[PDB]
Amino acid sequence: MTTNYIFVTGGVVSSLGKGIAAASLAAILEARGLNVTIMKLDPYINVDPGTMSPIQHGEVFVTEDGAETDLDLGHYERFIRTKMSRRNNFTTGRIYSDVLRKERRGDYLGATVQVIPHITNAIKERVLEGGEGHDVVLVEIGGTVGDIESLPFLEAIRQMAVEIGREHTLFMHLTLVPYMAASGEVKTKPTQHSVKELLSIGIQPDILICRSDRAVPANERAKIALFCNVPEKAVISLKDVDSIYKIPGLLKSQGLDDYICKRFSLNCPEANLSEWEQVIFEEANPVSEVTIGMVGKYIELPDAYKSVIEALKHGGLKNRVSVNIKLIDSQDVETRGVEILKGLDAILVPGGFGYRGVEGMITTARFARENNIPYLGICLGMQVALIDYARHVANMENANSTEFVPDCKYPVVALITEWRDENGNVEVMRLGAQQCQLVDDSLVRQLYNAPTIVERHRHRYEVNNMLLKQIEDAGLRVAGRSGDDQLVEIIEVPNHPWFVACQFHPEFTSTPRDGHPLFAGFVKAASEFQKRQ
Amino acid sequence: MTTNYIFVTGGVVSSLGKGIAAASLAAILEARGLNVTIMKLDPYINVDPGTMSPIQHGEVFVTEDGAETDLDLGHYERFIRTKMSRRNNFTTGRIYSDVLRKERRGDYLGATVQVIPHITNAIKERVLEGGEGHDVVLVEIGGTVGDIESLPFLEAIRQMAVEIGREHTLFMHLTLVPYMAASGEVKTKPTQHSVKELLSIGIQPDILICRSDRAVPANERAKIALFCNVPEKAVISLKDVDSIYKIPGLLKSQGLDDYICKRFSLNCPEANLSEWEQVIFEEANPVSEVTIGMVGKYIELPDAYKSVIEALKHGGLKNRVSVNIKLIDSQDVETRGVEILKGLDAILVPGGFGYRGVEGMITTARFARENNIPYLGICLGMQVALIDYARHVANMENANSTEFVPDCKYPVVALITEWRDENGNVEVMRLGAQQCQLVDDSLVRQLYNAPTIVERHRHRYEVNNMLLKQIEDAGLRVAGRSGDDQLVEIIEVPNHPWFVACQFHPEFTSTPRDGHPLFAGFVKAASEFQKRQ
Amino acid sequence: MTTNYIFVTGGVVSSLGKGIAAASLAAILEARGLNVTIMKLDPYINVDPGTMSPIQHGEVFVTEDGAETDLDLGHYERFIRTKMSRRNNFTTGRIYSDVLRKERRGDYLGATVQVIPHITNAIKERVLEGGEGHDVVLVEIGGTVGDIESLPFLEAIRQMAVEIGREHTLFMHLTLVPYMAASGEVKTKPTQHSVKELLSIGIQPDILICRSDRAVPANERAKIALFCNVPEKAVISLKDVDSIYKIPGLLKSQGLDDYICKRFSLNCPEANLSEWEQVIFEEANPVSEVTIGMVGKYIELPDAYKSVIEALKHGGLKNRVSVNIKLIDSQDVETRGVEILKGLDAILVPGGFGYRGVEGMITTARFARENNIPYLGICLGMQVALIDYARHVANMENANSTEFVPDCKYPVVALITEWRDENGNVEVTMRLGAQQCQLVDDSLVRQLYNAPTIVERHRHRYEVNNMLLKQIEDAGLRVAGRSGDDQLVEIIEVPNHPWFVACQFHPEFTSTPRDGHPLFAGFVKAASEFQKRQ
Ligand SMILES: Nc1ccn([C@@H]2O[C@H](COP(=O)(O)OP(=O)(O)OP(=O)(O)O)[C@@H](O)C2(F)F)c(=O)n1
Ligand SMILES: Nc1ccn([C@@H]2O[C@H](COP(=O)(O)OP(=O)(O)OP(=O)(O)O)[C@@H](O)C2(F)F)c(=O)n1
Ligand SMILES: Nc1ccn([C@@H]2O[C@H](COP(=O)(O)OP(=O)(O)OP(=O)(O)O)[C@@H](O)C2(F)F)c(=O)n1
Ligand SMILES: [Mg+2]
Ligand SMILES: [Mg+2]
Ligand SMILES: [Mg+2]
Repeated sequence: MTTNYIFVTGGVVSSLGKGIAAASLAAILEARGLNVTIMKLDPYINVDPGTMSPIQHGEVFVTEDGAETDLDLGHYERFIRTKMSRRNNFTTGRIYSDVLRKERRGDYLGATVQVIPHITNAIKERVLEGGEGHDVVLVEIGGTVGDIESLPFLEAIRQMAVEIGREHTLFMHLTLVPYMAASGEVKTKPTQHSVKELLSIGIQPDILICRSDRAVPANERAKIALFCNVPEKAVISLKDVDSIYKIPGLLKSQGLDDYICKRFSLNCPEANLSEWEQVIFEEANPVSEVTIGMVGKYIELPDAYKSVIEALKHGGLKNRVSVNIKLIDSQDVETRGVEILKGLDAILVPGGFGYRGVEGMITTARFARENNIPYLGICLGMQVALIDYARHVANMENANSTEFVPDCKYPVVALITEWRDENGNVEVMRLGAQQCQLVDDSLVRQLYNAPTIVERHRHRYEVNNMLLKQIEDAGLRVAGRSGDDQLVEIIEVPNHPWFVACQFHPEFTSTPRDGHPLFAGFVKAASEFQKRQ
Repeated sequence: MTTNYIFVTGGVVSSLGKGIAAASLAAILEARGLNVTIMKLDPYINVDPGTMSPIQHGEVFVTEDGAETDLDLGHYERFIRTKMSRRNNFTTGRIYSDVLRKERRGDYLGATVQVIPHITNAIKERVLEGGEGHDVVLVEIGGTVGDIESLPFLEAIRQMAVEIGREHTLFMHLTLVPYMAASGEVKTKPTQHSVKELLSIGIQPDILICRSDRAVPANERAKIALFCNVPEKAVISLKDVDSIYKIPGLLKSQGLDDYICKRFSLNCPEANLSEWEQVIFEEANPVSEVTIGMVGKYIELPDAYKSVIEALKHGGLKNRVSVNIKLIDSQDVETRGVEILKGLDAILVPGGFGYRGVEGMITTARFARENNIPYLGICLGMQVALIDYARHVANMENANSTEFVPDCKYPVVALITEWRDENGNVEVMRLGAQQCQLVDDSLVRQLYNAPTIVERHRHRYEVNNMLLKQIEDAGLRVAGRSGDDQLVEIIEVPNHPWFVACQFHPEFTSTPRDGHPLFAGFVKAASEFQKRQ
Repeated sequence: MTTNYIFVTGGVVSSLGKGIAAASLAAILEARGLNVTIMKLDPYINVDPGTMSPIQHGEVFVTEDGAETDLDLGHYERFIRTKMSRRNNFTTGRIYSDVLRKERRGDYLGATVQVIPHITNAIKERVLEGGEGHDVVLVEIGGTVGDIESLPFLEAIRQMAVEIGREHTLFMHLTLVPYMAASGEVKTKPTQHSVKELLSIGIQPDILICRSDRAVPANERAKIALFCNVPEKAVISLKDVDSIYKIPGLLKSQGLDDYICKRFSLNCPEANLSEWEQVIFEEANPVSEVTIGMVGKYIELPDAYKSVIEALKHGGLKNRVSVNIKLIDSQDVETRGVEILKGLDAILVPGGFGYRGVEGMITTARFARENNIPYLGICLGMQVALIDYARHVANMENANSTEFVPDCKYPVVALITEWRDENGNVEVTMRLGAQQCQLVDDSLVRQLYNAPTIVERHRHRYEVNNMLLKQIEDAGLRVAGRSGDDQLVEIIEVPNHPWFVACQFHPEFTSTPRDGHPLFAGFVKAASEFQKRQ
């Protein structure tokens, strides 16, 4: 059982949806009983996206093992059931960091360390490390063919195709076929030049995925097959769609999975996309509609809350409710007031870092609590919720977090080493999955329908346990704790229809096929609030 | 006084002599009164050539400040009088090491670190750092145009030409014009394709240097000018020569310096190459001939002793003696004996590391001392000389160095921390220039004609001062000491015509125009030994 | 059985010997019992090489059917026994002329005639026309990969591989591996960049022939295989050799024919190169050595007399004589005299056109006739021999050809429509291809060919004037061969001479190293006997 590889590249432009196209193809192959995995090769010099800002890169996806990776891995876990780890995403800076250390350590034996073979061997070893043990491995190459930054990746996979052999490797190249309003037709010329650019590096593509705002006609697909040494049946058309859940069905109708199984000599049953057909039906037929407002600080780039937005979509699928997400700036709450919070069936405050716009998130958690509006807080959303309750119900004046105000009197949120009290008395970066214990007779104990749950963390500041008892007596309820130190994970307000706030990131485990219990109840409570108007 | 830059690249093949061509052009510009400097941009991932083996890379040149650089800087210091430093040579691994540390330290403010502009800006800053403050700066780009490894360098200098402006930048491209025995003509086709490859990166060359085993005719130079958008007067012919000292004269006769001074708007006097005309005359008319044998361990690549071989050439220029250097393997001395040492007018043992073939170097230093054959030892050549005298004259049985035999009874050579004696009693990496004090009435005090001298070091193991007094009483003389610890630098044997051994590397300060006092006397004593046969 | 194609291309430079390497590969395949053929695709705009000077691309080779073609076809016939014709060589101008003709008629039906597919289809139709009907077809693509002129050829052959399939197509690419004296090694970088350029057009080479002044080591051949997606066994080395007849043996030892037969699924026996080993054995074991001087007007480019030079070397094989050919300028005879013709064991005067340097050839034909030096004239070499015997023996002063002096008194050589007398009386044109010639019984050429009629190839316009011929016959000149209905003179001889033969046709176009030629064999033998008497 030799492991087969499918290398995915992109040409013409960069906004082609390589990750979505790879995840959709992997969903078809997994629907035929195959063991499939996906990996992402990023060309930036950052060692990992942990040091990158959400305003420029997007959200930082977190795997089970605790790796900060590109958000494309969120697409992978939402299309296939194979768990992603650190081996599924590495960058150019990671490769050079490995080679530089081995060179200073003297592991190359005084040899001249060069791009070929030293840099290329480092790339090929990581692809084989995260690929071996599967039937089909999809390797997404970041960047656009023809740029400097992707050449080490492209030269490395070319060498793999030669040693592994053409009988177990495929090159899938995505191109742009733009439509011109002048001639009223789509143009295949950018595709012709891109394939020539990919050939000038030594790679002959085997499958061409044509991206366009409309279906690519057979006459244009025949011309592309003529100039690119590709059979016509291997030229697939992928139009712009309103729902990425339809893409697996669109690729199967053109026989993309059949051409792959034939090349790799795989005899597997027909792809059963019945789960995806169900998701398309649920999305296309909502019975209600709600308006949930997301109050954050990174709203200038909606990709900063990628998994959060997709988690609200999955909440509406399980409840047959059309969720209309409204991005509202938390700084405008400080400027204009809670007037930009009226007319919302629910309110969600996602995570973040930095004091900019936090006082607006505290005011937003207050408006949702005084007016019985459903509220869901994630990471920073739990901090501003705990602040509001301590500052306004527990009467802890100017309660804040040490991240924002280091020398505050009431540090309800602080590092484990920074824990103190209102007088100064003391006691004698969490990443990845961690088990959590739920409190009985709580709102989250009913939803999760289980005693212990597992979620993924990405935070530094915890809830101050030396100030928790004074808030609990003020009416606040604790629903989740974890670890030997019994750190607060989930908080609730029982005198409220729906008010749950958690420290972990539940949006990293939400899928369209299986949903998520927390977002299902949050959207369900949002529609019930809309009914009572 | 804006600083002008001349970027030097190479095409077709890599063995073109880019460094020699750049050094020769810099010698012409310096002959017109201009302040010129040269820098080398290497495309390998090694942070510095310090961790590279001489068998693969060549000799490791050492500058005054103590930097381990490429051997091309040896060509630079032997053509111009501007001192080289760390700022005159950096590698791709150096650039990525800088960017990776700033990214982990958070100096990019959460931005996406990319090849452009982050990697290119790091390159442009080092070129400006080592270039500003001069009239003309020659930047040699390692590698061949069209390869992956040189693209960051080529994209970086393209951006400099745009900002600095074409009025102060030039691109000089070296190509190969091979001769075919079939058609009896030279072929310009590789040059035509190379310029197209250089244009596909965004660089339009301004001067073309045509390398060939013979002069490039005017008809071929006119065809190259036609297909490359270059004026015919800017197409220079550089044939294969028997002496690189003629290359400045060959470039001046074609007006290469005039075209550069006109572009940069420099009004300087005519190049006075009278010193180079003298060196060519001295080399072309030797009055005697000697056969000096160099006994080492890296002789399988003669470039491992690049500066040593060139230092013997400079010794013959000052004495009008034709030096015929013979590379002999020190391991063959251990196998076949001193029979491969007969018929030598002199013997030289250069530096090195490792126990392989050292016992042959000890036997060679013994054969040159018992037969009154002139001997010169550098670094390791002084260690094996001190061993022979201690092992055979001072009767220190099995005397060796701790690098080779760590637990020997007589460690005449050891680290400063490893110093001991024959019983085990103790007391209560040097790089760059260091002042040395010479002993009066010594052979080196006469040659250097000065009390204190400055030479460059590259070694770890020193002479054991606790075992030096027992060797001095055996007749051995100490000629040089340095530092507060008074480390042994130069040793001599007075009952010998010529027997000098030093710890520093004198070959790094030898030039064809000014020679070197140590190699001048060594070759002079080699001819006197030839007369007495 | 399906016809297989082997496309041959060149990179880095142009002087790689693509024709010699293709012909040598075809000789191996023919030695295995395969029906093989070759064809040359020239990228110049000339419709046919007939309108080209010999000091430009070389000699103008002539086939049996009368087609003026590139000289590479001369290498083909000297290596394989398959006869070449017009459909074995065409140019870019030939393609555009055909497409422009169909477009002016209207055969494209008001369509936009474009490089693709109209020009590319015209190329593919001609390759299939001269290719279909054989087992293996070698298509040599002229020019260097990466230039503009060869791009229509490379795109057309790329489309053929897709339609035919890779089970019957192979791409063989020749590159240059130069040796650097500065590093003492050969360089594979020009090959790497050339393959990338061939890939950017859409062609992935299958075999790489490495040309160098020495054998390419295995480490370099392994590095080339690494960067070019080519298996290491398909990287062949082809050093510079002193004798081109050794090349078939060199390609066989590296298993080039075995790799080709495996790809095309051909079951044929092992090649037998005994006929080539015999030629090498004859060439490396001479018993005598002679010096034959060739006096012409195109000596500045030795390839202008390519087939003549090779014909003299074939004559030396049949006689075990090492021939030293000395090229002499006919103009230097006009200025410096016949002083530069001393020390020659024989004199050969090839063909040509133009009055420039003809008077030096007439003087040379006189030198070899008076001093009894073996002489052989071809086309123009017969004109200057006929002029010499009429101007200096038959006493017809200022006798010349109308090509040179149109209004002369004795036009011994003129067009058939120009035939006249010394008084002006008349009687009551490009010859190309093979034509039968009848020989005279008691003649020297009759015993050499040992047959009454022969077949040789012509390329000339001016004929021997029959109206002034009988006056030269009575002067002592012998006519050895005539042809056609008009009894045009083909071969002439001088009896009072050891070996003096001149012919109108080009016998060098039928000479081969394995079979020789009867006329050149006797000429070299006569040169050996002259050297013995001195
Ligand atoms: N490698 C190539 C490819 C094409 N063409 C020339 O391209 C010309 C057609 O140009 P168009 O109509 O603008 O491009 P298209 O191919 O039709 O693809 P689309 O229209 O979807 O962008 C032919 O005359 C040609 F001649 F075919 C060329 O010269 N060289
Ligand atoms: N960009 C180009 C350049 C040239 N050529 C074509 O190249 C052809 C000449 O090819 P050669 O003689 O082998 O190369 P050379 O130019 O003479 O240089 P050298 O001989 O020193 O290598 C022209 O017909 C051409 F037509 F000029 C081309 O098609 N496209
Ligand atoms: N596609 C490529 C190929 C090579 N190189 C880089 O080319 C560099 C080696 O340079 P060289 O020695 O001059 O070329 P050679 O391959 O050895 O072939 P020859 O020497 O026979 O001409 C590597 O560091 C490299 F890194 F391998 C590159 O950057 N991109
Ligand atoms: Mg079109
Ligand atoms: Mg040419
Ligand atoms: Mg090399």
